[PDB]
Amino acid sequence: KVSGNYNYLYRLFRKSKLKPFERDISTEIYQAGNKPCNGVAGFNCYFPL
Amino acid sequence: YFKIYSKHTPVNLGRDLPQGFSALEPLVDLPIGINITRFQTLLALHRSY
Amino acid sequence: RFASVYAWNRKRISNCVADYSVLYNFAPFFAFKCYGVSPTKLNDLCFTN
Ligand SMILES: *[C@@H]1O[C@H](CO)[C@@H](O)[C@H](O)[C@H]1NC(C)=O
Repeated sequence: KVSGNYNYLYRLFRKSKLKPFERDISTEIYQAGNKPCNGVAGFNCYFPL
Repeated sequence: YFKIYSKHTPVNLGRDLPQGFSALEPLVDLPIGINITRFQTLLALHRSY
Repeated sequence: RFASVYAWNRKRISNCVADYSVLYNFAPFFAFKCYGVSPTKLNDLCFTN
């Protein structure tokens, strides 16, 4: 795309390892840091996709 | 490939788990691709005795 | 006493024990977009300079 093909997403942050041959579709927020993450998505919160 | 090993009984006499040997014969399977969380069952609640 | 944008102020860093876990509370971090490398896992990489 001339601007960018924003149709593909890749997961970056996961809790732990991954077994062979499974899928992990989960539209969540990464509960990092001490403060309870509430979909803030700012610092200490991360959108895994 | 859901395992469904099963077998019918010829000579059950109505008592809890009679002693003996009898194997099981698979019928069919199905791929799933998910992981394990819990289990639950339910019978036909429209009639029970 | 930070410098200007056209003549920015540099810094050299060499053999040192680095822990990127002390700056998070020191500044508000309105913007915390680092490079594409995993921002969460930064305490497991070794470099020469
Ligand atoms: C494994 O099962 C748990 C139980 O609910 C679930 O939360 C988790 O998402 C499952 N793993 C994957 C990779 O989906």
